[PDB]
Amino acid sequence: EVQLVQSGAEVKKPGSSVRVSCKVSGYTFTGYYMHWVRQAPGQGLEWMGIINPSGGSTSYAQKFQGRVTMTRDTSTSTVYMELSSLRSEDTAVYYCATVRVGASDAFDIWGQGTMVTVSSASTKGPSVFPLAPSSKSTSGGTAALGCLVKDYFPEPVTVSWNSGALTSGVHTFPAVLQSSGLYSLSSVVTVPSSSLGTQTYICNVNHKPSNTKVDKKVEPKS
Amino acid sequence: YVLTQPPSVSVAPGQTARITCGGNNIGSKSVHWYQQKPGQAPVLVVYDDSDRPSGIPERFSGSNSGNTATLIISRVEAGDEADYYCQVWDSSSVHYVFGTGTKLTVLGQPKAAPSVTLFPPSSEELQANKATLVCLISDFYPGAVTVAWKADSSPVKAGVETTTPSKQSNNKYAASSYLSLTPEQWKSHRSYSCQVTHEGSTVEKTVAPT
Repeated sequence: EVQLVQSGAEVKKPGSSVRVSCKVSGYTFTGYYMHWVRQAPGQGLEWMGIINPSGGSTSYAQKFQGRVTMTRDTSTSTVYMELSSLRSEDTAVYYCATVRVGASDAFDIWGQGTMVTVSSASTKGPSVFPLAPSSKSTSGGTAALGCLVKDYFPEPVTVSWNSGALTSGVHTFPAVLQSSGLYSLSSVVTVPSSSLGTQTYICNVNHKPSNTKVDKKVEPKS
Repeated sequence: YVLTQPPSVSVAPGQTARITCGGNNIGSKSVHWYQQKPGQAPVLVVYDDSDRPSGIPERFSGSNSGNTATLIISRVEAGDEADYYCQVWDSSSVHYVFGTGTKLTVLGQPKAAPSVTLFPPSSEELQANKATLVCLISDFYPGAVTVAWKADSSPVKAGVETTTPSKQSNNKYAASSYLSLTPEQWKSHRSYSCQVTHEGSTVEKTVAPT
């Protein structure tokens, strides 16, 4: 098997540059040339350009013409991809893909992709506000409680209930991206309301890039 | 140049899905098809009009007629749900044009109704001089839902943000909707409610301050 492994996700701010590597494994790298592909969120594939591992000449698309730099390193069997004058509309997953001289014309092997979030917001930790369940619910049935993870701009925030002991009823929803370039999500557990004061519900909102470790309890409404 | 596909296609298992891809005269051009399941990378499925790569199921077959080229996935299976893109090599601009993409939806799951829990702003969120409403939708199928908010019972269009649906641990979808407010509007209006329409079916939840 001939694999294409790409660099991990990068977080840039508008007006910068970003380099994305895409390593080929195994054979004499300069055998069959490979290309690059952008894919903005939800939207479709977009071709960006070509580089020939051997004859290092490049050939780009017109949209990214002049603002994209493609290089290759014969020693370590890789190709590189540089966007110049980074703009907010360039937030996408950037794939690489090889076409083999002969069979045929399509990209048989693809890379894993590299998410490149591009926004002006700064690395911030989120504020947590407890969300109380149904006020009455004394003789009701089942209710929902949760934690609000508001305002942060790196999107790996991890929420877990009571050090992981709580599992049944948990549904941590995908984060929203508010218009200010900042994130917010919610995590909610569904439990029988007969236990609205005899077991403890505490969520641990961890945010690693700011190392903000904040606990926040959710007691019944008062 | 400008390869054109229909956005959506629905086919129940056993049938054959024929995803079409139309460019101006694809007269035996180098047609190539790619499957792109959610979260992962495109994988080549059909190349050179009709040929396959090794390890790709025999079911997949391509056909490139005169002005429209199509992908024939005979005996559709549930594991074939993905986006499918077509692509040729345009010599006019020496570019590589991709299609618009086609979300193929294998059926085989009855229509499901959302569960649209609501959360008021926190007593501690108001202490932080803010107030954000929470709308959480889960356990619903046809991956398409329309959201509209109502303060009291008067229409609203301000401060609402809503994410796109997502598959769960179940194979039913899920999405979230938020609403940032001002605290004086929160206790002036008597109640806030979530109005969520799915396939033409609306479910609501209501709450009053404290």
